[PDB]
Amino acid sequence: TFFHPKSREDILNEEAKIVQALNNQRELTIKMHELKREEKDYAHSYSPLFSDPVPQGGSIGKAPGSSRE
Amino acid sequence: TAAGISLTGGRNRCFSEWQSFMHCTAKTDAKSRAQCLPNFEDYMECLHHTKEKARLREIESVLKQKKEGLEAPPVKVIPVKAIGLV
Repeated sequence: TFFHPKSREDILNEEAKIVQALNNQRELTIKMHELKREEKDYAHSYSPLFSDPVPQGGSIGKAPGSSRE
Repeated sequence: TAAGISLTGGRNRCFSEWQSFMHCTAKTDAKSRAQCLPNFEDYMECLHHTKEKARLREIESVLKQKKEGLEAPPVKVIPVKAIGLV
């Protein structure tokens, strides 16, 4: 009469919920690992404003024809 | 930054192909980046004149191994005082 354990079904349900949270963490973990290895845009990784990688050099003796795309 | 500025404030000697190569690297991605290896060899070539020196080496080597005469409008060296004489 003094033994009041939880029901077997409740134990299984609770452990299944815990394992589901654990698998969610495993998936988020693998996800972040993949996303860190993907490559970012030039604006996000180098410069948001002035997002053109192409330089323009010096402007004193600007020679017609020096521009090359 | 001073990249691209010559000793006189213009564009340095090797600007044009550098700018072409940057046009590449802007248009392409990391997977596609190998796509303009050619622009980069052109840049390094302007910088260091290596294949040009090699080509001149083969030309000189074959020239000095020749006893037959050369019939082509030649190159003449003049003193600096003689610029415009005659």
